[PDB]
Amino acid sequence: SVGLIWAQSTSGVIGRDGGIPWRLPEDLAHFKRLTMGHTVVMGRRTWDSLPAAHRPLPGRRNVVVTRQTGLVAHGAQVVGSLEQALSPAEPDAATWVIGGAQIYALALPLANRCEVTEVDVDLPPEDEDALAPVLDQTWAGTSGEWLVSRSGLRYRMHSYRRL
Ligand SMILES: NC(=O)c1ccc[n+]([C@@H]2O[C@H](COP(=O)([O-])OP(=O)(O)OC[C@H]3O[C@@H](n4cnc5c(N)ncnc54)[C@H](OP(=O)(O)O)[C@@H]3O)[C@@H](O)[C@H]2O)c1
Ligand SMILES: COc1cccc(-c2nc(N)nc(N)c2OCCCOc2ccccc2CCC(=O)O)c1
Repeated sequence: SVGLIWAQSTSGVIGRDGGIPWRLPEDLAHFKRLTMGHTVVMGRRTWDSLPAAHRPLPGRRNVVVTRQTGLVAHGAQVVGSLEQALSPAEPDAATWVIGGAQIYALALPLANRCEVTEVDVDLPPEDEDALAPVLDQTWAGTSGEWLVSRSGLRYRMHSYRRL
């Protein structure tokens, strides 16, 4: 079963300048805990954004989507489409699409769950930003309480499931 997991600002930004334009350790820990032991599917640009001690993401089957047939991605499985990523030779009980914006758009129609972190950070979008997908009426969700990070940002977790 396919789920998406992402963190966004309220304005809908998920990425900027090849990374994520805020710091939120509670959300990184949330991501690690939900995905550990499972398959994580990502676009090539998100693979390229992973810091060194996280490339590959440890304890998870990393699957990278690219059109570059000869791509070198040590510690990851390279595939040529999202549909390939979602058709493993070796099934996983849980597969998480972990970004980026390009892959979320392709995966959202194939998914039954989205785990969304909302970050109250003032981030008016900039021209090159990666932006969150939008959930339409086929999705319904529940929201956690607004929390404050030890780092100071307000945030909260939403869980959406396909109707
Ligand atoms: N906040 C969050 O939750 C979160 C999560 C993940 C990433 N991010 C951020 O988001 C940004 C990256 O996202 P992005 O949207 O720029 O890139 P992306 O979706 O991670 O990667 C795009 C790449 O995927 C490949 N691709 C796309 N469509 C394809 C298709 N139909 N078939 C085959 N390959 C395909 C292409 O790779 P090739 O060019 O190699 O062909 C393309 O360049 C970064 O800023 C990262 O930090 C944020
Ligand atoms: C600054 O915000 C961050 C930092 C790290 C991960 C995330 C994140 N969060 C949610 N909810 N879904 C996601 N899809 C997501 O990206 C996952 C891909 C990016 O992973 C990063 C990025 C920087 C640093 C570390 C990691 C992975 C850490 C790990 O698990 O071992 C957000």
